[PDB]
Amino acid sequence: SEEEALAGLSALFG
Amino acid sequence: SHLEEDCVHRYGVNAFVLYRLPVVKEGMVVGIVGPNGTGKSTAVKILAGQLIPNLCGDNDSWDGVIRAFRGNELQNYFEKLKNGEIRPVVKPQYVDLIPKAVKGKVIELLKKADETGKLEEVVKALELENVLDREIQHLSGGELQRVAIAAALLRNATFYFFDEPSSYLDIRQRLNAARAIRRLSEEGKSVLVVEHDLAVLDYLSDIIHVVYGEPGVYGIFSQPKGTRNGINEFLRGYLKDENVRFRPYEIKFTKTGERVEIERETLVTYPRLVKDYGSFRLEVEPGEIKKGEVIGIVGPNGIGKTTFVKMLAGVEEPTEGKIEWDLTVAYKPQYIKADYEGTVYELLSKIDASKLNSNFYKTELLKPLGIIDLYDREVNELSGGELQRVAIAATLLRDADIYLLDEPSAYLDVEQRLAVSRAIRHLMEKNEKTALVVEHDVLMIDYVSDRLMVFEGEPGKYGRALPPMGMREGMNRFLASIGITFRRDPDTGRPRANKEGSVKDREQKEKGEYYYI
Ligand SMILES: Nc1ncnc2c1ncn2[C@@H]1O[C@H](COP(=O)(O)OP(=O)(O)O)[C@@H](O)[C@H]1O
Ligand SMILES: Nc1ncnc2c1ncn2[C@@H]1O[C@H](COP(=O)(O)OP(=O)(O)O)[C@@H](O)[C@H]1O
Ligand SMILES: [Mg+2]
Ligand SMILES: [Mg+2]
Repeated sequence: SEEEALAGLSALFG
Repeated sequence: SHLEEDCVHRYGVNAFVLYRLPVVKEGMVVGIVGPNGTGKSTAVKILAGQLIPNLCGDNDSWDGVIRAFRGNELQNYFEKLKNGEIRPVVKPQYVDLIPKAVKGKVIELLKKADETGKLEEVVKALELENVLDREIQHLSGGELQRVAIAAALLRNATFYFFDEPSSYLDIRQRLNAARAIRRLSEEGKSVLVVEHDLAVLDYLSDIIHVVYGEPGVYGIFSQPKGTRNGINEFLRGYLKDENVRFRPYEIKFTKTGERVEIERETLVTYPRLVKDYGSFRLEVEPGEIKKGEVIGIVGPNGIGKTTFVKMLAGVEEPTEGKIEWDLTVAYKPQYIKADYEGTVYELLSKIDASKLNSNFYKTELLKPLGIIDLYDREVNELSGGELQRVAIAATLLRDADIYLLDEPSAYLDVEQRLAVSRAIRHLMEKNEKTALVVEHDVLMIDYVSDRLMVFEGEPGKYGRALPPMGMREGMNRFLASIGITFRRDPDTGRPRANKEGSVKDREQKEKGEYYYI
């Protein structure tokens, strides 16, 4: 859930 | 050890401290192995530029890091990171969270990530053809993992970091992914990889760091080691140059004089079985299970491995064929949801309190799996990895003729996997009982198994269970379908993967001998 994740994952994909 | 200059990061609301970092090198794969809670992902976040390390003080800039690494080959690495000359691509650990961070179809996301024009080649290698039109909300854990690896492989960069890519992948998918990841190093790129599957780590890596310490308290990166020495030192539990004995005993694999050939008596036979689920069909060839043996079960997922185990467990009825048995079965299911208001101690003591107080069970099962430290934990509050270990313990504490363990390595770290392998084997030897173990971790299969049962077919469409056969014949057949070979390591007795294109790999592929004992 941590907002660290949404940053890490979107960088890989977006 | 524990030097102040080597202190890389301290979490404030935790006090966990990380010492040292791994090397990264263009044209090389650097592998990282160690128990969870020791800073593996922390190191990846730092090298990726996602976390500015505080140097166990109050540093908050890359300038402070660059100065701290004076005279270290990482000094220039961090300068480049600071200036944006490098920007590592990170396949993170937490692939479960992908649906919360990203929306839409899979094909849309891989299109964006395509900076190399190899979309078709990557989709092929990771077998994502049937997933392209799916929306991310409807992907399995394993599909989320492969889409993440795919997106990382498609980016153009110099440094690629993969944190635990084998998670959720079947035996085929993890080995295929390892091959595809390693190909980055042949293109001159740098690869960092954290792995708990030792066969995959071995196959992946040119260089190895062992991470050691106390989970949740501190972790230390070893000096860089060659792949063979590193893994062998990990298994021995002693790092020679560092002079650190991090485990009070060695984890040994079978050397060729250890296990006596025994013509075992038949425990039970089973006839041809069929199980249909709508358009899916599993066909099981007639087979035999011997008294006191362990049969490892391997194959791609979606093929009927669990379905077969369930029929053996008596929780699923065959569509065609008849299981006629008067045996007691203990069953560790692949997926478990805790529904138990009580502690781990209460649960296990009510199965067999006498075994909890037995020195053999403490030594071979309870201590190695970390069960004693979980005793006063509520079962409903256990994590995936904790619940897995407790369920394995609970299963092995039962008195049964046959023990069925479906994918015990799931959610386990490398150290916990080795412990689980030893426990299964030692308890079955001790009590002269029979087990079947479905596993995707090759070193676990190699340690626990006397014979092997191979499943083949098309995921979701059809599966066929071959009769149990010898380890060599079984692994040859399976590995032929992947195109990877293993040799034996004389020092530790462990299976040792040959890297693609190596001389031993060629020799073995010509002879058709994919696996030695
Ligand atoms: N963001 C954070 N804040 C506080 N503590 C953390 C944070 N991330 C990790 N930790 C702690 O640091 C330790 C090591 O974490 P991690 O690097 O993820 O270990 P590994 O990847 O080897 O399992 C863990 O025990 C964890 O509790
Ligand atoms: N109760 C069920 N109803 C319908 N389909 C099922 C059921 N159980 C399993 N399947 C399907 O049967 C196939 C075999 O699944 P499983 O035996 O769990 O494979 P494995 O354990 O080898 O991954 C899969 O395609 C799965 O979706
Ligand atoms: Mg981690
Ligand atoms: Mg299964």
